[PDB]
Amino acid sequence: ASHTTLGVQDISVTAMSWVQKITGGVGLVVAVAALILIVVLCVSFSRH
Amino acid sequence: NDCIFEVKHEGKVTGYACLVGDKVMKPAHVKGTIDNADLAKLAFKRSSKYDLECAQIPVHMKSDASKFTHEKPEGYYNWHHGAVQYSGGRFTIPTGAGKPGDSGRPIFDNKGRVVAIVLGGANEGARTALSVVTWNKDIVTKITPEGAEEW
Amino acid sequence: NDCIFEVKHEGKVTGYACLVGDKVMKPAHVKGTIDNADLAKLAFKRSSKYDLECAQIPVHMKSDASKFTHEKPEGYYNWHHGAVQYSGGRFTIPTGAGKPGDSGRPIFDNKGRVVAIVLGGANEGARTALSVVTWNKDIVTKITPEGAEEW
Repeated sequence: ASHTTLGVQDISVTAMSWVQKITGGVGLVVAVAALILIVVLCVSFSRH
Repeated sequence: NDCIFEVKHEGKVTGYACLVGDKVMKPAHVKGTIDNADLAKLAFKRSSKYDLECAQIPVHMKSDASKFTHEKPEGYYNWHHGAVQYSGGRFTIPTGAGKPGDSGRPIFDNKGRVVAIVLGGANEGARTALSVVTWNKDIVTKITPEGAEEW
Repeated sequence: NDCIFEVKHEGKVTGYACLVGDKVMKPAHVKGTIDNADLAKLAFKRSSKYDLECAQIPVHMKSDASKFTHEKPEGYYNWHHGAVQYSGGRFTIPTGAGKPGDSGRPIFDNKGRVVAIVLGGANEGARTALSVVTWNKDIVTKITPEGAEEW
């Protein structure tokens, strides 16, 4: 080969987009669920 | 007064369950099961911050439920071991009037309605501050005097 | 009173229709027709949500309809078959005070106003909670105790 090795860091742009879409999709669901729990805990903490 | 619907919940009795409104209420810190099988078989929902476990009262024994109110005017209230003075938003009894094993005891107003449930208390000279479960409109809250011990 | 009409089944009385305000109210669970032909021929609107069949009273020849109120203070009310106690959000009578076939009977306050229509009830042991039709300042609401059966 006239070139060097690929490595794990080098992925196609289309594939990278799909990875970010799926990762973001799950990460967003977690972020929302996390916010809901934080709000409930803050309210539950405030009340006594 | 004569609405003695406290239910013991252990071979060595450690506090009582009470029927208030539509719910069976007992302290969460007391060990043992309710002597009455109709209640013992019930699932209870436990909350560690309110030291309280509750379940729905079975229809066939719901007529024995006590009446309750959220109203807590300054003045005197009664309970199994004497009178309770409500002052400064706190319930207070004569020292020694209560003891360990009295958790779960209801406090009644002058109309026979339950206002609070006793969890424990703190010794302040001749008077004891009570740690109680009380209600506001559609919410349960807890009052804990500093240094209060569980009963 | 005397605003109560029998609902005739093929071979028995299965309940009553009451004249309240400008409407004649009948429980939907009651089968049969009103004994008075003038009401029997009257069209009714049925609602399974409230278990009611209501129709406009021919007031031009029906001026004996009962007065009614939305006010429901705690206290005692008169429901023909005895006294009924109102506490919290529920009406309560002795278990032997009512039975199947008594539905459609109104509950009156101490001023002679109709407060609620009895649909049925649940046997809670010493007392039975009633399943009733009530109204607030705007609309009709339905209160049903757990395990309540149609009467």
